[PDB]
Amino acid sequence: EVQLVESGGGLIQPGGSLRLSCAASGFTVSSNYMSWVRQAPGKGLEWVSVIYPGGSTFYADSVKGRFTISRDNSKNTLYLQMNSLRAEDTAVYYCARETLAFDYWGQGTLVTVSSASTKGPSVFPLAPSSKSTSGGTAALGCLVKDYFPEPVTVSWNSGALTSGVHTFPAVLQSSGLYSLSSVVTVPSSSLGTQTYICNVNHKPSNTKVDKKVEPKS
Amino acid sequence: DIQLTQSPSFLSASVGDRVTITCRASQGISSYLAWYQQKPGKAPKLLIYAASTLQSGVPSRFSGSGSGTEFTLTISSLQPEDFATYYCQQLNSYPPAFGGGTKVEIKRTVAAPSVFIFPPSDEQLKSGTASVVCLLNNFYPREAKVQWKVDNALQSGNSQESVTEQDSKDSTYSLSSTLTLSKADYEKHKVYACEVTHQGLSSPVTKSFNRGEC
Amino acid sequence: FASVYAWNRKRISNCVADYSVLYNSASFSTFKCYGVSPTKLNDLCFTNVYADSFVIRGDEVRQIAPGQTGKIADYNYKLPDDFTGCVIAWNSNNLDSKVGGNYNYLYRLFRKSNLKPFERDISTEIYQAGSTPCNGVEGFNCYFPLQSYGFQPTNGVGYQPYRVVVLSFELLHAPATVCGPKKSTNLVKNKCVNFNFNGLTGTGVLTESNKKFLPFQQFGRDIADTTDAVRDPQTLEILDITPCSFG
Ligand SMILES: *[C@@H]1O[C@H](CO)[C@@H](O)[C@H](O)[C@H]1NC(C)=O
Repeated sequence: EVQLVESGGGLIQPGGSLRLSCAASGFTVSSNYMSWVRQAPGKGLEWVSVIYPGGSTFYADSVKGRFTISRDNSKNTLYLQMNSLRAEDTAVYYCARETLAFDYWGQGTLVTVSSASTKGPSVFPLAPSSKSTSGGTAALGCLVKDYFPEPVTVSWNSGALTSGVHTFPAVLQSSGLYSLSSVVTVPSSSLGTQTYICNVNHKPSNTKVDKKVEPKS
Repeated sequence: DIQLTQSPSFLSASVGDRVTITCRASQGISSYLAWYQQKPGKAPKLLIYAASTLQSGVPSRFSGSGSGTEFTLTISSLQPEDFATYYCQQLNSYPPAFGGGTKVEIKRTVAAPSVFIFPPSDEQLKSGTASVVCLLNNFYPREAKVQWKVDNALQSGNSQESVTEQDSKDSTYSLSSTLTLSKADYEKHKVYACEVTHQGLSSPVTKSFNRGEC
Repeated sequence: FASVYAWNRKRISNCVADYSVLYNSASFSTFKCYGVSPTKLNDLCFTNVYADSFVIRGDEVRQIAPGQTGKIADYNYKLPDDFTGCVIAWNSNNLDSKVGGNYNYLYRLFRKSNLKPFERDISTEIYQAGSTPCNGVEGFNCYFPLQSYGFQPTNGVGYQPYRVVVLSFELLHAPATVCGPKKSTNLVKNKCVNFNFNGLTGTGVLTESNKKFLPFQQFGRDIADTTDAVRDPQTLEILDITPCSFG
């Protein structure tokens, strides 16, 4: 029925600001209790703000002031204009339609680091090899490293292969940049035979690169 | 005074069984809250209504038991596909308190990993750094050990691992360890080895290559 | 008591109101006066007093005040911004909360627009949310607009039921109405005194009379127009007023 989608997340420094748009895909945001739910990664949730069908605010404890919610019924959009982020909110933001309980609440991210790198990948293909080969199957993958802007994605063959494709959690190095590697197993009879191209997309930047993985020379 | 709800987290079970999770309420609350299912890397979904009147669009495996305080959820006859955390809330009152979350594991049995070692790509050695990846594919006991060895010297403090969420199909784990060296230091040694220890292996498995051998 | 979404409304009228028995009863957990501080109530007179009555949660007593927001003050009971009366509230856990939950105390939680002050709304139409005409049928895009406190005796304070009474003194443009009780001293027969008889201010010796005042008169006057007799209220007995002793 109702499929709330949100947009507006990115990266900024303290004293910054940012408008978030809970785009009410779905109906009647004019007459519903709406709210913002926040969670830092590795942590439990937390509640931020709420609008009444009639207009009231009641902000949370720590984000009392410095933080503004509103709606637009004719556009079916909720608007969250924040500013002066203590950078201590670096969190994953959710907007949910409270219907006597909650439920129906999309997703959307944000990070408020005191820097900017915004660079993108460093992609290498990890070739299928006999040291990875065992009997009927052999594994190959793509290593995408050294990027700051956390949300990054790597698909296999434009989203074709869903068998054996496993992207591992990104790792945060001492350099301050993330890195990850996604690997997929495929029958050892099919080392080079078919197409295995990893599609790397970096959404905070605009990086899009396809890398083919082939057995070692 | 706000309510501080508590939960006995870190569950572990097998399929088709009964498990039961309680939620403390460190003040006199009435009988109106709610449970949520948080699969990893996703949005929550509420299961139990403001007591036990389970919200629609859910199977017949959850049985919320309500009271004045000490609320309790119970899963009977598990199914491999509930890898996530379960929270408490507390409707009615504006600023509401949330729980602490209970991750729930899913026992399996015994399944050794497929191991695979990847040397650094020629493109990266141009850049001046060498990543050496070692992959451990599918495996129940996650308590696996990855020992890197360079020319038979156990390598400490230049590796990083990460592990996947328990697989919703076959309930296994997969692990990737990355060893990071400079081009200069890489070119100073020959054998790169990755020795994996695991309960499904009778003795550890080593996958290895020799730098510079097609 | 009465629900919170259909409060009651008693129109106290001409009588003798003693807000002291209220003010000092010490049984009230909240006694705020806004237009007028409490101790001066038993010394003023208005045209009408209204008393509204209902039952709410414990921690919603802070929305019964001029200029607040929340599910209660938005659309259940709204107080104007220049309120004049007083708000009284006391805990009633033992009377209104019953084991298993007292589901007879409802409140409205959805409305199109906030109430005008002292406006009341007992309708029960399905709060059509989704553009799709509800057609009077529940389901999606249509919520029933009333919820019920399930009160239970083992609830922490701030979730136990509180009973509230809102007195609102109004002054239209009539000739008078209810006021506070008045004092009353004694008749010092034979003692030059300074007296006030419900408006008549004077000085002199007061003495028992033997004149027969009509069945509606008050005092008596003499040729050349000076007050020389009065009637006492507390008793209603003719009394003469003799000037003092000068010479
Ligand atoms: C006034 O009250 C007293 C009792 O306190 C009563 O005896 C007396 O008759 C009353 N007189 C009038 C005029 O009400």
